[PDB]
Amino acid sequence: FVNQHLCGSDLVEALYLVCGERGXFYTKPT
Amino acid sequence: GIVEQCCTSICSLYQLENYCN
Repeated sequence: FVNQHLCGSDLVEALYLVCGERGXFYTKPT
Repeated sequence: GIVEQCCTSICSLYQLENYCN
Protein backbone atom coordinates (compact mmCIF):
# COMPACT_ATOMS: atom_id res chain seq x y z
CA PHE A 1 0.00 0.00 0.00
CA VAL A 2 1.12 3.64 0.28
CA ASN A 3 2.28 4.63 3.79
CA GLN A 4 4.57 7.58 2.98
CA HIS A 5 4.28 11.40 2.94
CA LEU A 6 1.68 11.95 0.18
CA CYS A 7 0.64 15.46 1.34
CA GLY A 8 -2.44 16.98 -0.36
CA SER A 9 -2.06 16.29 -4.13
CA ASP A 10 -1.43 12.60 -3.32
CA LEU A 11 -3.26 12.13 0.01
CA VAL A 12 -6.28 13.76 -1.67
CA GLU A 13 -5.67 11.43 -4.64
CA ALA A 14 -5.96 8.37 -2.39
CA LEU A 15 -8.92 10.16 -0.81
CA TYR A 16 -10.57 9.75 -4.22
CA LEU A 17 -9.95 6.11 -5.16
CA VAL A 18 -10.63 5.50 -1.44
CA CYS A 19 -13.74 7.43 -0.34
CA GLY A 20 -14.27 9.53 -3.49
CA GLU A 21 -16.92 11.43 -1.49
CA ARG A 22 -19.26 8.98 -3.22
CA GLY A 23 -18.57 10.98 -6.41
CA UNK A 24 -15.36 12.82 -7.35
CA PHE A 25 -13.44 16.01 -6.46
CA TYR A 26 -12.12 17.44 -9.75
CA THR A 27 -8.67 16.78 -11.25
CA LYS A 28 -8.71 15.46 -14.84
CA PRO A 29 -12.15 14.30 -16.01
CA THR A 30 -10.91 13.40 -19.52
CA GLY B 1 -4.75 19.05 9.32
CA ILE B 2 -4.27 15.96 7.19
CA VAL B 3 -0.83 16.58 5.65
CA GLU B 4 0.35 16.87 9.28
CA GLN B 5 0.53 13.06 9.46
CA CYS B 6 -0.20 12.30 5.79
CA CYS B 7 2.83 14.39 4.81
CA THR B 8 4.94 14.96 7.94
CA SER B 9 4.17 11.46 9.27
CA ILE B 10 2.87 8.35 7.44
CA CYS B 11 -0.53 8.23 5.68
CA SER B 12 -2.21 4.80 5.79
CA LEU B 13 -5.24 3.69 3.73
CA TYR B 14 -7.25 3.16 6.93
CA GLN B 15 -6.28 6.62 8.22
CA LEU B 16 -7.89 8.25 5.18
CA GLU B 17 -10.83 5.85 5.47
CA ASN B 18 -11.39 7.78 8.70
CA TYR B 19 -10.88 11.03 6.76
CA CYS B 20 -14.15 10.15 4.98
CA ASN B 21 -15.68 7.66 7.44
